[PDB]
Amino acid sequence: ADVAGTSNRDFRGREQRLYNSEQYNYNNSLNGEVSLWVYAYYSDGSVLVRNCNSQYKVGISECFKSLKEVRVGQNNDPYDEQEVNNGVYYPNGGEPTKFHSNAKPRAIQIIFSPSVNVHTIKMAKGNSVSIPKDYLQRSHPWEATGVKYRKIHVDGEIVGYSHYFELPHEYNSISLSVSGVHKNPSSYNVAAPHNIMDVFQSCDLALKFSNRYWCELELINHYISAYAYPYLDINNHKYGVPLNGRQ
Amino acid sequence: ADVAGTSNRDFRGREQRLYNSEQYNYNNSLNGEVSLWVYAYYSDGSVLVRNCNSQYKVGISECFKSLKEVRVGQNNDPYDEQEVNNGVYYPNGGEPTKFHSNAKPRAIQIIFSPSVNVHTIKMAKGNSVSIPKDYLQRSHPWEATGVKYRKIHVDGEIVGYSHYFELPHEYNSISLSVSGVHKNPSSYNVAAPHNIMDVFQSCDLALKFSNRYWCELELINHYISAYAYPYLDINNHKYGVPLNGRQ
Amino acid sequence: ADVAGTSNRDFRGREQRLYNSEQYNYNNSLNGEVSLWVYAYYSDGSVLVRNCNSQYKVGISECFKSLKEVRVGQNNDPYDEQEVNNGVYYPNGGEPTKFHSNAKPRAIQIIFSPSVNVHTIKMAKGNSVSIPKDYLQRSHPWEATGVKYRKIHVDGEIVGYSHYFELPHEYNSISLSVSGVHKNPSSYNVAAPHNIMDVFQSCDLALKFSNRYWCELELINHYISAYAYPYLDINNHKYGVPLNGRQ
Ligand SMILES: Nc1nc2c(ncn2[C@@H]2O[C@H](COP(=O)(O)OP(=O)(O)OP(=O)(O)O)[C@@H](O)[C@H]2O)c(=O)[nH]1
Ligand SMILES: Nc1nc2c(ncn2[C@@H]2O[C@H](COP(=O)(O)OP(=O)(O)OP(=O)(O)O)[C@@H](O)[C@H]2O)c(=O)[nH]1
Ligand SMILES: Nc1nc2c(ncn2[C@@H]2O[C@H](COP(=O)(O)OP(=O)(O)OP(=O)(O)O)[C@@H](O)[C@H]2O)c(=O)[nH]1
Ligand SMILES: Nc1ncnc2c1ncn2[C@@H]1O[C@H](COP(=O)(O)OP(=O)(O)OP(=O)(O)O)[C@@H](O)[C@H]1O
Ligand SMILES: Nc1ncnc2c1ncn2[C@@H]1O[C@H](COP(=O)(O)OP(=O)(O)OP(=O)(O)O)[C@@H](O)[C@H]1O
Ligand SMILES: Nc1ncnc2c1ncn2[C@@H]1O[C@H](COP(=O)(O)OP(=O)(O)OP(=O)(O)O)[C@@H](O)[C@H]1O
Ligand SMILES: [Cl-]
Ligand SMILES: [Cl-]
Ligand SMILES: [Cl-]
Ligand SMILES: [Mg+2]
Ligand SMILES: [Mg+2]
Ligand SMILES: [Mg+2]
Repeated sequence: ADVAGTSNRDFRGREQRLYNSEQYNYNNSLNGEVSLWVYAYYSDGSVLVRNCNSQYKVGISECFKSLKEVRVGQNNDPYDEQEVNNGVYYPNGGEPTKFHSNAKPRAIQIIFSPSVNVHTIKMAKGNSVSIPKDYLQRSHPWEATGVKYRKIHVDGEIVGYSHYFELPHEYNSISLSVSGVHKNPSSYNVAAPHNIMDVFQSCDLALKFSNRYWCELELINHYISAYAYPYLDINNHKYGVPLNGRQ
Repeated sequence: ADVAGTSNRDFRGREQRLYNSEQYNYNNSLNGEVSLWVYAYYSDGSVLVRNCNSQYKVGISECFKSLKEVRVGQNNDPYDEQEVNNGVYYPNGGEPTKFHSNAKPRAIQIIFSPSVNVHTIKMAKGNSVSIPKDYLQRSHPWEATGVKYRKIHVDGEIVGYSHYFELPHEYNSISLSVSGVHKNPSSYNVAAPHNIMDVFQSCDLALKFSNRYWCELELINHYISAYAYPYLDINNHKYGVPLNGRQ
Repeated sequence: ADVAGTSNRDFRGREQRLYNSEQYNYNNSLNGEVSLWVYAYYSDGSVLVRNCNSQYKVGISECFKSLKEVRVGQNNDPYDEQEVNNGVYYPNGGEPTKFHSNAKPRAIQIIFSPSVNVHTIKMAKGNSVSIPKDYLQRSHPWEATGVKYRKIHVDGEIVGYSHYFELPHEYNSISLSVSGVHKNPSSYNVAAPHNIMDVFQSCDLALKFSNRYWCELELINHYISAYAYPYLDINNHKYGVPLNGRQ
């Protein structure tokens, strides 16, 4: 046989490139996943991830309470933190023993898989009682924020999209929902009657994951890298596996 | 300039009326929210609110367990109350230390924002094992109860709609789901293919809120009134902010 | 009057047969329920049931954590079991005091009501971090497994459909979502614009139930049999109430 890496008959090499190209492009097909991660960063260095993976479209909806840090199997002062909630839903509305709950997220990162169409991304960053803009009567139920999403580039390939905002001020008390639609460069509407009920089933079939990792390093090692997820750390370092046309 | 409140050139006055009219009418546009509140009233005077705010349509789905009172950070006798559940799912099916759990709701109030079309309201008030009418084989999955919803009037304006039923008997052990569709006087179907996928995204983007307030007074002060929500208290007093054509 | 059970004028008998036939056939109408049960079997003999009942379509979505056994009001070693989760999300990723968590399900049974169309059944049996097939880039978000569903026959009538798989190996660490569509032998698309928004409302109105029964016998007695649900026990015994054309 020919010698490896010297001719057009390195079929092992051509198969390896095809395998990676097929995965990248299958992800972008109508049969592929679109994936959303919401990372909540806490002052103790830990990071809650909410992940959802689904066909056609994907979303995550959180309230002020559900984004707060919960240390499973450790002391979370649940009564005091319920009083924090009362005091955050309405000024001077509770009696916690603290000015600022360290369970409040300090930052949110939203990451989409590269199979999303950024023009469809919608976000409702609301107040602590789950109103998009102060009062329901004046509230558009979402903002289209795709123009703020940064590309996560690795080796010249877009491995994901990131929107990141900090919550450093005492009044950064939020509720959060995010939604994005899978790429569809075709004119075949996936939610038109020929396929509409499969989009309803995709709502049933969406797989959700949640975990609080002890720090960004551990998140990077045992979640992002282990499962070929895109990521952007606090030092602006990009993570991901470039696939298209690549060995 | 002209003197305030004497002529047609009080632009400050005309702007104030426009601002309120715009909020009222924006809420009723296809871009606006439709909002649902389910209030569960407990014998100790406290009130659980489940709220959801979303575009196009909105809903809440609860089971018998999820409506029971949970005092966050206090003793809830979780083992005994699990035995209550077993004894409520099937007669003589458990061994709690009590005949009637005081965590069982005594009443439900359903309130919709004025942007709902009452003809679309649907409710599945089921039994304790989440069957609409005793057995699945005979169950229509909802009842259309819009004709029972009372208008919450303030200053002549409908600020919301209310359906209220008490659960005073020992056999009032329910599961509950409610759904309502936003007003659409146009013939443009918001869930037809031109816009269907935005309705799927509205399912992702719906913002949810839940809290147990210690009494109706506190609910009225720090939730209803603070955020311009409609309400109807036990004394048939109406709460809300009239907006259309108003300063 | 005629004597009972001797002539065509036993209207009591004809009414009884009609009543049962009407229930069976109403369940199969577009107005009827389609119901899904996911049973998680634990090594201590207890069984978690997740049930959802809804019109048009129905689904359940679980992750690795949410399928684990939780003994309400008893000791569940929450910190140790969080370390199990970390160690199951990534090999050698945690420090629990145990090799195998007895909270891990040993088997899953999926049961649909007889009103499902098995050709629409979809399942995403994913890994412990909620990926269908190891990596998102290669993942079809579901498998169509209807050909594996066994009919639950009683007295010659299909009272339900069952898919059962064991999780006996240490690497059987799963996430699970299931979806099925109600029968529609007509060509009237229930999710076409004439009725699409009612399918969105059915997403709001779906009633959910969850309980952990102490053993299969108790499940059979106080859940399956009490509410005329189909079931298949470990000894291949079928449970259900045949209805069509029957007294
Ligand atoms: N493209 C390129 N890569 C370089 C160069 N010098 C060092 N490298 C490294 O080599 C890597 C790319 O090697 P290859 O993937 O085999 O080259 P390629 O440009 O992708 O060409 P093909 O894959 O054969 O189509 C890059 O990631 C660089 O880190 C250079 O001059 N050009
Ligand atoms: N309409 C009306 N309001 C009265 C009358 N007497 C006292 N009021 C009070 O005045 C309030 C209404 O005042 P306005 O809003 O300025 O009057 P309006 O009828 O709404 O007329 P415009 O707002 O200027 O279109 C009501 O809420 C009443 O409580 C009365 O005779 N007619
Ligand atoms: N069909 C049938 N059932 C039998 C026979 N022998 C005993 N059985 C029992 O009788 C039951 C059926 O009785 P029926 O329901 O009154 O008879 P059927 O065949 O359903 O006829 P109809 O209901 O009158 O239309 C079955 O469940 C059997 O357990 C037999 O020879 N034929
Ligand atoms: N030294 C080099 N000279 C020429 N081309 C390179 C070199 N290094 C990488 N490339 C090519 O440039 C393209 C982008 O690679 P590059 O490493 O710049 O992406 P990147 O990971 O986004 O870089 P960075 O993260 O440093 O901004 C790839 O196709 C790669 O093959
Ligand atoms: N004394 C009054 N004389 C004439 N019109 C009034 C008077 N008070 C209010 N109105 C007008 O009547 C309309 C309805 O006001 P009203 O206060 O009756 O509503 P409401 O809050 O539902 O009343 P209630 O709660 O007492 O039944 C409004 O347009 C208001 O301007
Ligand atoms: N001994 C019998 N002779 C003739 N027909 C019977 C007899 N027993 C039942 N049948 C009829 O056969 C049909 C199927 O009944 P059968 O009891 O076999 O269903 P099944 O419950 O699935 O049986 P099994 O669970 O034992 O496999 C029914 O219509 C019933 O009336
Ligand atoms: Cl495709
Ligand atoms: Cl509009
Ligand atoms: Cl029908
Ligand atoms: Mg290359
Ligand atoms: Mg006025
Ligand atoms: Mg018979």
